[PDB]
Amino acid sequence: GISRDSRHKRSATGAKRAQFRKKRKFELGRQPANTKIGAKRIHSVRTRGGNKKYRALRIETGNFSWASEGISKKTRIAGVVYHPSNNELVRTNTLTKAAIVQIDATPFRQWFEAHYGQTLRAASAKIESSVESQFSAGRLYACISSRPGQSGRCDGYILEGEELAFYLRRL
Amino acid sequence: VSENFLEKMMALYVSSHYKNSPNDLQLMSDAPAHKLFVLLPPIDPKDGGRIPDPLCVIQIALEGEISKESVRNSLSRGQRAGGDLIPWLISQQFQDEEFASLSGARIVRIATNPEYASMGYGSRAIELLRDYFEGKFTDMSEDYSIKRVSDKELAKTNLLKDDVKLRDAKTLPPLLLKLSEQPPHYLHYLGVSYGLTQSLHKFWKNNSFVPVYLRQTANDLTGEHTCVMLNVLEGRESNWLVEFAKDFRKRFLSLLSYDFHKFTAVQALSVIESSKKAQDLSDDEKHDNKELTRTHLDDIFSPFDLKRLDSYSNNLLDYHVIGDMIPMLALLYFGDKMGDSVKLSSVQSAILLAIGLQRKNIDTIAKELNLPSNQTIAMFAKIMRKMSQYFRQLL
Amino acid sequence: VSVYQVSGTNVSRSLPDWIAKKRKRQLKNDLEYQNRVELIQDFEFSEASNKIKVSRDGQYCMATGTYKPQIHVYDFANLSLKFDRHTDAENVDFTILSDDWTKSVHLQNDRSIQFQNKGGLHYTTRIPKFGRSLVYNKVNCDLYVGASGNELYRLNLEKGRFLNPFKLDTEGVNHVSINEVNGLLAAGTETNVVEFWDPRSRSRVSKLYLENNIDNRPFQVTTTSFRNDGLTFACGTSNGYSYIYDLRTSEPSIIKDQGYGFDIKKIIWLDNVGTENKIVTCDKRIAKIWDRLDGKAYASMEPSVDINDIEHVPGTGMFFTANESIPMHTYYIPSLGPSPRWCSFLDSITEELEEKPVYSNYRFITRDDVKKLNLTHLVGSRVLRAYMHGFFINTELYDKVSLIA
Amino acid sequence: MSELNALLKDINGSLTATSESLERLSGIYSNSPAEKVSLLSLKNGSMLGYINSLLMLIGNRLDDECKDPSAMDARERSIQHRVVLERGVKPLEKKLAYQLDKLTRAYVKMEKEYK
Amino acid sequence: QSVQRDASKGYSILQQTKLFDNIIDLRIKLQKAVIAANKLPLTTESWEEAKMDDSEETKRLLKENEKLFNNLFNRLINFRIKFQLGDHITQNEEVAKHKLSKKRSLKELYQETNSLDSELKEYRTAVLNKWSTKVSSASGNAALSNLPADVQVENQLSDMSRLMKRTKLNRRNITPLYFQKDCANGRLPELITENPYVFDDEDFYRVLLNDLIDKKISNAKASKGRKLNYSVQDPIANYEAPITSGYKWSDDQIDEFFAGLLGIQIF
Repeated sequence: GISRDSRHKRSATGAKRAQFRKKRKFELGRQPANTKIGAKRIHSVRTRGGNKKYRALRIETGNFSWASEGISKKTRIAGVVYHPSNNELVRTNTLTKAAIVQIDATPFRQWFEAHYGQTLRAASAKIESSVESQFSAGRLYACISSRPGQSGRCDGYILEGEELAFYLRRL
Repeated sequence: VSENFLEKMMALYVSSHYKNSPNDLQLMSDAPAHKLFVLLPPIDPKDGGRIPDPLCVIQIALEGEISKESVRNSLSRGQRAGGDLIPWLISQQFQDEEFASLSGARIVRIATNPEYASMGYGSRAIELLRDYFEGKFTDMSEDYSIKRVSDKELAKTNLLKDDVKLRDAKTLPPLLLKLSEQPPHYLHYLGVSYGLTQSLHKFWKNNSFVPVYLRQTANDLTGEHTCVMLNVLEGRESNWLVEFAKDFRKRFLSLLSYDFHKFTAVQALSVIESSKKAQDLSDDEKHDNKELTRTHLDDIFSPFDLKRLDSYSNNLLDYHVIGDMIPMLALLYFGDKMGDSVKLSSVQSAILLAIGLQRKNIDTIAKELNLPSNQTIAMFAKIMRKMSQYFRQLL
Repeated sequence: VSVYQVSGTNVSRSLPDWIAKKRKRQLKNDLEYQNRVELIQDFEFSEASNKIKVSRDGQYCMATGTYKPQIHVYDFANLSLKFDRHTDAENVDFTILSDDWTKSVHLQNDRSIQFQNKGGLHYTTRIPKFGRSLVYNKVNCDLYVGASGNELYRLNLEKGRFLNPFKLDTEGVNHVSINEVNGLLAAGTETNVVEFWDPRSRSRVSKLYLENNIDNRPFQVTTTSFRNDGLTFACGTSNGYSYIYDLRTSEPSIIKDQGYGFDIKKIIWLDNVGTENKIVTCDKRIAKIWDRLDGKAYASMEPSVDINDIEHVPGTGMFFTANESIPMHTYYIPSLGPSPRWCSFLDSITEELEEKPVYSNYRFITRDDVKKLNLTHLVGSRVLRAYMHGFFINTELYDKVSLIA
Repeated sequence: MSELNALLKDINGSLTATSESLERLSGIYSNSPAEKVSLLSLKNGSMLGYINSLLMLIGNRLDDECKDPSAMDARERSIQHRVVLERGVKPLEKKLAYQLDKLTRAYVKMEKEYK
Repeated sequence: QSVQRDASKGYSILQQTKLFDNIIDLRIKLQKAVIAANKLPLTTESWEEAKMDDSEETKRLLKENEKLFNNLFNRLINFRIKFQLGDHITQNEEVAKHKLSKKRSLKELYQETNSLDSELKEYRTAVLNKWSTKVSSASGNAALSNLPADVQVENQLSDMSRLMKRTKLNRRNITPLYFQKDCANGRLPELITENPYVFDDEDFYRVLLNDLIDKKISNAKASKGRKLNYSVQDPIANYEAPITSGYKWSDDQIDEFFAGLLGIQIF
């Protein structure tokens, strides 16, 4: 039922186009994968060619990257906090690209203590005040950079600097 | 004003009764033991003292306090004196002379506005009525008799010159009295007499009333059986009710075969459950059911009968082979001899009650409960498997 | 009492459902799998089930799925799937207008209302703003749709026209319910208030401000339900309490909490089964049956996986639940009532079933809430029982301490 | 620090705290035709005397002389006030609990109606 | 018009219940003083030795203790004279006013306590007899004619020996300062665990706390459909037909229920 053909749309001049042919299989679309936080459930979708897509209908963990320290850790996702496109996705805890989520800080905190030998030489260990505050809270704000409905992952990166300040204002 | 209120009461009083309208009025006004109670909505002060319409009207008749000597004389003679229905009836059935001496009140009629039925006003009125006689409505603010026409006035008046006038409004008491103003009479129980119906029984069941007597012969006009239920007020001895309730239950169970076979299994089951609630009323353990003894089990069932039961529980037997043992099993279970080990659901109790006591057929129960015959037989089998396991544990 | 799980995931939570089946294929040699009994064939959605509803005829069931979003209709007489119908977007809510499965209205998550008929999708329409709940008034023949906006949009099926929408004071309506005997309406706002409206006129009769002495944190009214008699009303709060209200009075007759602190999704009155004073309250985690007047738990249904909905076949002890797992769990309570007519011999095989078994009766506290409530001194005592991250507590004692703190 | 010094400090903190609460309570009472319940007035008056008897026991003990360390007079007064509260007032008010709740309930609804 | 008196009675009841809670709060604060007081010495020599431990600091604390104690109780007697005055417990208004105005000494303060307790005793007898008659009449016991409350108080006060022993019980196991030294020296005639000198009202205190706790518990733009279009939509026209019978309840019943939703002398 979902189609991506442009024939149904009006022309630039405003003329109403008539149906030129039936819907084809080379111009199809599939239902959106409304990913949600929960026990991992993924659905394999056979695409054009022999290729396959993974439909993350539910996912509770993701590989999140602390870019400043150049590390990546697998962490549980707590919940969606803010989504630029629609607030309904925030309300229903839907995971999609660009969604701002809250992630467990335990692995990152452990790594920081192990590497720098300091609870969260001193100049290097210094980090932004906001990130330290979040670490004290127990949850870090991160942005999803993967497309869960396509690759079946919920990978992302920790907010920092101007991005973090901007979103904090938005929150 | 009084006539307007009386019309409102009688319309409520006459709301649901079968044509016996006229005589009751003479009973209400003249009879000394009768007292009238009315449930009224909240009174808006802005209405300037206008009478609100009655929601519920209760008529009670005080009964009891009969001298033990009179009871013995009348019972020996078999003569029923006028009035005091419940005291005479219980004494005849249970041959107890102590009950007649107890003071009680019979709820002669309770009527609720039919438009407002099932909203819980009737339950409220009974609850207040019970609290009133329990003594909770004590005066919180720190006479209502009327002078009668004196003989001197009667002798001084001439028939032609009689000035027969309405009594002065000053002499009369207020039409409606608060419960706190007038002290209640000391009562030991509250009694009701009515034809047993599912709606009415559930109404009295929810009001903590315990059944004590059920008339075997159905009333010709209605086809219903007269049922007498009793309630004991707080602070008053409650043992006598428990003994009556236990006896009625034993009478009821055996009489399901003779004349109460027509009753639905659900209706009969409810009557047993209401009676058992009286046992829960007594926190005392002095009067308790006795668990089945091994010696008594041997007398009831021979070893072959027990073997026959176990085979059926194993599905190695036909249902008909065990038909003889069902009524005895029903008596033991509903007699509470089997104890806490064996318990059954409402549907299973209905099935066991129907076959064991009503002696209905399995197909007939399937129709009544809206179940297939296959389910009814299967549920019945589960009952015997539980029952059989209990006998093994005793052994 | 005893709860029998006729179908569902017999495997625990950490075990994933999908692996078990492949290992179950390896374990196909097991006699029990051969002797397993399935009430309804294909009674499982691909990955999860959103909603389940039983037709008023009693002979059909309908349910909605996750991927590809689809509608399953089950024929009880044939104990199988009549058909499955895919949809363009996932379903938030739906109702079956006809006594059978023929006519139904489905509220999708893409802001569109879809009318499904016997042949297929009859018509699709879109409301101004995203909907969260849906109900239909038979007498007035109007379909009422809650939404993120304050308006409660109104669609008349007789006239085929949208009409004036009721203007709620608050923004949002989580749930809308209609009272059959009365005609009243309720709307569950995001703020702790429930607004009652009249369909006869278009007027707000009144509002209830839910009062929670135990918990001071903000909460939303997640679900609302009207009892058959018509004078009783049930609410569900997001914090995890259920309020039963007699509409004439303005105070809660009883407040019972599930204890896990999760939202209350569905509230059902088990009036048909017998002993009408029984009610069901469902979280994601647990759905428990408890006595209306006194608040004593009759029974409990703890599936391993989360619960999206629970539905009760009228007059029977069987319950269907829409879950996050592939199978749709169905629970049979023999004590509550007889098994449905269509599965008559389910009673005969009660022994073979799982006979699954405290969580419902007792309250649960998070570790953080223990510190705030000054319950740390209690820790290490009998009064509280350790469950996983948090420690259980007695319901009444929790109320006293939260009042203290 | 001596044990007496620590003990005397505790009394000083208690006495000043009790006086401050007494200051509040008297002011509220002084702020308050309305007629009261004689039982509950007697209930209030009875336990007030009990507190005085307890305080008298404190006073007798606080004296360095300690002519009456047992505080027999303070005991007897406390004994009298405790008895009336427990055996006399409590059975009566229990009988009266139903009506008392009814009236207090009545005003609250009026108060809500007025607002 | 009776409703107003029913109301004003409720406020008077409510005020007293707050007065009940406030006085128990006063008792709660005084609880540590009673516990601490029971730990104090019992004899002149023990007190002198206690002072000898720290003479300068003990003297200062004693002076402050005496000052606060005198000020606290003088105010308490003032509250009493006002309290039993307002509730008609004391009938001599002029005498009560004079007592309030005058500043009293410790010995005089004792005398007022004796007089106030004596007056309270007389009021106690009248109140208990009066309301016991009311409860008896209300419950039908008058028709019957379970002891009177005043009589029960008198009987329990007659059983004075039993109830002192209850106070003398040392449930907390309090040992007053230099208790062993006084025992060894034979300075304690009454003794020569139940301690005559340690006073224990723990059970009474806990009962009051339970009552207060229980009472608190009980009381406690057009595109994409974003604008609404009211034109008729043909496919759903006549999709469903209204039920002509209507709601089960009658409209007059519905009108009434919705109205009340959420809440000769006739009388």
